[PDB]
Amino acid sequence: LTPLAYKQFIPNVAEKTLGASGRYEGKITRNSERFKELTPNYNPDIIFKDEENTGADRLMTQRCKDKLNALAISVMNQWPGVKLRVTEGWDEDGHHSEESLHYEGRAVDITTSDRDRSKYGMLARLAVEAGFDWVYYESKAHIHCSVKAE
Ligand SMILES: [Ca+2]
Ligand SMILES: [Zn+2]
Repeated sequence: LTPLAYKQFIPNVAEKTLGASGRYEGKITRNSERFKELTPNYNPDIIFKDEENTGADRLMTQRCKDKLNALAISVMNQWPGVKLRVTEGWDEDGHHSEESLHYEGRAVDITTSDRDRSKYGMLARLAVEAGFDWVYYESKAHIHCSVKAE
């Protein structure tokens, strides 16, 4: 269980390559038809910042849900008392560089619920083993994980 290092990513290739999360498919919108592909995650074992208060955070694809929920489990087991925390989910706001998987509900930024920056390296390792298609120690303040489109 070798935690990831700052700026490290597993698998060791570019996020949108085929061996990872795959191709950008197109910004999903509130109104657009694809939007119905998103369902809200109401997992009580997961903490959603939701600074938008829109509930956008909870909105993700099914695969993204699946992996996030597995990760929720292994996080508690790993550090009892602590829970998984999502800081950023689906983006309506448009504050991600063009072609981010956030626009499609396929990517999340996470921390532990206590913001102990020391557990992040390990959090990323758990996200890899929860089955996230690309895991990346994007910042010292959060792990970025994303999933293939299905
Ligand atoms: Ca948020
Ligand atoms: Zn991200």
